[PDB]
Amino acid sequence: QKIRIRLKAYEHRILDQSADKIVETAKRTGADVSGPIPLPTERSLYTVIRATHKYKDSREQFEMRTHKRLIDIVNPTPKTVDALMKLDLPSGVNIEIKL
Amino acid sequence: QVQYSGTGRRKNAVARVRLVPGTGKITVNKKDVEEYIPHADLREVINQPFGVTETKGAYDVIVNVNGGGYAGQSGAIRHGIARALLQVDPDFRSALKRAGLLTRDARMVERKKPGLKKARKASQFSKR
Amino acid sequence: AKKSMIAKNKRPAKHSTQAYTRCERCGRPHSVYRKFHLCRICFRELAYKGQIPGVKKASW
Amino acid sequence: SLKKGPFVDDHLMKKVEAQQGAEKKKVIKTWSRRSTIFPSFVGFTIAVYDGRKHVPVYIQEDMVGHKLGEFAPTRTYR
Amino acid sequence: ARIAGVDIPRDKRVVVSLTYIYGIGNTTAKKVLANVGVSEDVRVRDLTNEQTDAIRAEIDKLKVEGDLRREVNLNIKRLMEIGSYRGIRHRRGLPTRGQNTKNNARTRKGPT
Amino acid sequence: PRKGPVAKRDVLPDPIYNSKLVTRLINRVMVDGKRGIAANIIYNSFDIIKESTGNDPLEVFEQAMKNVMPVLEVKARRVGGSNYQVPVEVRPERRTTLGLRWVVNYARLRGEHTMEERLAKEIMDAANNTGASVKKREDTHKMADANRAFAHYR
RNA sequence: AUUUAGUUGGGCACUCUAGCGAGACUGCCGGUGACAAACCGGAGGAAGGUGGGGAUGACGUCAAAUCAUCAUGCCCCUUAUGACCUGGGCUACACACGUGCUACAAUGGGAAGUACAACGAGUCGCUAGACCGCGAGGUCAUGCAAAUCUCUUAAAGCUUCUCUCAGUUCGGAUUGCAGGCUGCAACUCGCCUGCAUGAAGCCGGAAUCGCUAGUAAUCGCGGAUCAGCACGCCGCGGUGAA
Ligand SMILES: [Zn+2]
Repeated sequence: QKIRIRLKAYEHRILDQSADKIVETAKRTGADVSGPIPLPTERSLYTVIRATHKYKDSREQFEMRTHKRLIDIVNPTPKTVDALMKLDLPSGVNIEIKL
Repeated sequence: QVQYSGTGRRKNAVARVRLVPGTGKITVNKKDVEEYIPHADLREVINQPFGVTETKGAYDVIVNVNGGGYAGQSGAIRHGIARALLQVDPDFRSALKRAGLLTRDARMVERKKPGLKKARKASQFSKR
Repeated sequence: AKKSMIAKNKRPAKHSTQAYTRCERCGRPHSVYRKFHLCRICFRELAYKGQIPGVKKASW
Repeated sequence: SLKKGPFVDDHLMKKVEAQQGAEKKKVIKTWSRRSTIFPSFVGFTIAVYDGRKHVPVYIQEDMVGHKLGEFAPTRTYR
Repeated sequence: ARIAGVDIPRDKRVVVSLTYIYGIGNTTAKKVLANVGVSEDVRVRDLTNEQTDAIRAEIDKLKVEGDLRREVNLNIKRLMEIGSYRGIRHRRGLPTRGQNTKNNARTRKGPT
Repeated sequence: PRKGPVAKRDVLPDPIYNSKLVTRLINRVMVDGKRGIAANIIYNSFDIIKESTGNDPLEVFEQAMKNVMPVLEVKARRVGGSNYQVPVEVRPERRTTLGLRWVVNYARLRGEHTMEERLAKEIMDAANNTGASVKKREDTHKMADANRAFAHYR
């Protein structure tokens, strides 16, 4: 009800520690928070050849990995909105809230 | 009434077997036996656990298969059924382990290597 | 023959099919990732130092 | 395939125009690459430029569809 | 000899045997067989004189000629004789969009 | 290969005849992984078997094995820079594999218009000392024993 | 229960999503072996003998390759070997060699109807639906900054007819005509559609290449760079051998 937020980061340990912190602060003044729903964690690849002039027969690659979590909140209080705007850190994850 | 469970997997294809005391058929994705399973002869293929346990019927089978190719998702039907026959009676697990049909095929498509044509095929290389 | 050309590519183009892609800290015309504005190999050099977020090695 | 008509530049038009009632001039120095031919350009005498030489050629009325690029062969196979 | 131009042979059906002349691909054949109201008939050509005359007159509504070869010749005669740069390389068989050939002469001449 | 002997991969029997031999027969027809087309034309070959002089659908295949299957073959066992190839008894699985090769891999050459008359009637012919694969074995045994004297001592 | 329809009421049961965990170590038994390392079988199990792959490359060899990614010892140029712009060229062809794609047809071509994947991408980017067109496509427009909307309903597949061994309804190069799309502009020099055309080619000597099982062989799909352009590269999945 009128709030659901998203979590997107690179390291799942920072993800679920900040997710457990906000679940701890979730039903503080409110109630009925839904847990950390996982997401399929998009991934990219690249390709860089291991030389500077020749030698395409030997290569190298890397990866992007984007871990995504999800926490829903049902039937909230008004007091948690000003509480969650007092909740700002860590900085490795970026939240994505709606109403 | 009660229903009998079971699941089977092969070749990036998953199946959810739902065994019921019936008459002996199979319904897959709310269709018939050989409307969604095409012209292939894979009946006694699937009925091979029945030839070692409760020959031949009479249990109708519900299953909802998805993913993979047709033969791989057909072969995964064998193992949910054999898991169900283990669920019914303990006295067939010897008859299954003599026949197999319980070990999941862990063998699937192999990772390539960046630098070849295929997973192990090398390109032509003229000596002279 | 490139110090005039890097300053040539910082200008607004004469028309649409002239603003191609080269690297930023070097000036390579070929094989530049447009997501990163880096070439093949300066990306490789900065990838090891932990100075590009995101990127790790890839084994699977 | 140039479905919205022909294409002739407007910095091709600006050499002479008064040769419509008189006998035409001989100097038409240009680039002669982009512009095609459409029937208002019949019977002139154009120095078609091939990257090095504004090669002179005059016009017949059935040398009419293609561009000015047939008559700049930049290969020199002799 | 035979019915139109030359050599409409039997022992093949109608859409097959009509392909044998200079001017029929397959769309011309299906459209001409659609304009009369006929069929495959059957795997040997056993048409009647009404049907042969109808499909004889309908082909005459086209460019299907032995002068269609001469029509191609006057097309390429218009081509090669203006200047022509496309005639120089038309006789050397390279297309007007270019194909950049140093070993693709074995299509036409076989330089080996 | 170099170190020791390798495993040999026993197979699965049929979905109908419950035969490993007919399964192996299908697998030396199969091209590009199309198994169902080769299996279905082999069941069609058994249907042609059953109609024209229907005796037994599998004994005709066993008699096709009878009139083809070798017992002898020469093998170049030189010792000190010679050319003394020895007529040697063949391994039994290689024997059956050469039989399947001489049945199917020679049957490309009948050249008849119906696409499995080169299969069904061909293995009908091999049951009763006909088909040119029998005479392949005959000339194979005749080029065998050409060095019966000066090679059988090794 | 409903609705075309897991839609909407409901549950987290199965599946799936992915965090924390358990699980395969000669672990037990029998033979061989100096009783030792170890070798051969058996039970259990999802896999038993480093379960299957990947990343990981010592001392050193070849004055191997690189000033043309970068930095740079020394030497040379400087109203010019430096700079701006137009047009051309690296895409030529009497020839020889290397690497790939498509065929030489009956396990096939042509027509009709009929199913099942995986990876990834998306804001000036992917397009739902509708209308029209022989088509490449054209127009109005709806969802989409994402397990939701699209790319996208995959090809080999399956059932009926067909052709009847031919240089052939195999083959599909070459050439005229008509077009479509992005580009300010497809002549030199983009891709694709349609009509008309239809060549070699019936399994290739000497010689030579890759590969020990989800491999080889065949079949499609996605991405990078990119207005536009892929038989190349990188990756995934289907059928599945001796
Ligand atoms: Zn760089």
